[PDB]
Amino acid sequence: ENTQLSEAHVEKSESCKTEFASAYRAHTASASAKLRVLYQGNNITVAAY
Amino acid sequence: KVINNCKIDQCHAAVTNHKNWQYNSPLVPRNAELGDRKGKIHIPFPLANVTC
Ligand SMILES: *[C@@H]1O[C@H](CO)[C@@H](O)[C@H](O)[C@H]1NC(C)=O
Ligand SMILES: *[C@@H]1O[C@H](CO)[C@@H](O)[C@H](O)[C@H]1NC(C)=O
Repeated sequence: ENTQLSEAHVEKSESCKTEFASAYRAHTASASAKLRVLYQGNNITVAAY
Repeated sequence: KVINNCKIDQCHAAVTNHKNWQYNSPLVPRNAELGDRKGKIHIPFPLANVTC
């Protein structure tokens, strides 16, 4: 006439602060460019969207 | 002590006065239905980033 009781549950690991993966949703992108121009015997550089 | 006309195979014994604390391993039975918490200790050696 003896009995035994057992129980368990699930938690989140401590290491999640270093080893993890992330899911993203993406939208329209922007663009940028950089150029070199030879102007009156000298090299100049430009940068713009 | 001594017990009169009471044979072996009919008795039980145990030690019950304790002064130190012990970890609650899943391989040892609980002393009471609701446990009595006394303290806690920490786990060393954390993680970090490195290169190999
Ligand atoms: C460096 O560690 C931090 C936390 O300690 C974490 O946020 C980061 O993602 C880690 N970087 C790499 C490259 O593992
Ligand atoms: C800079 O100008 C000279 C001409 O003066 C040219 O030969 C050179 O290629 C230019 N620099 C680069 C990185 O193209």
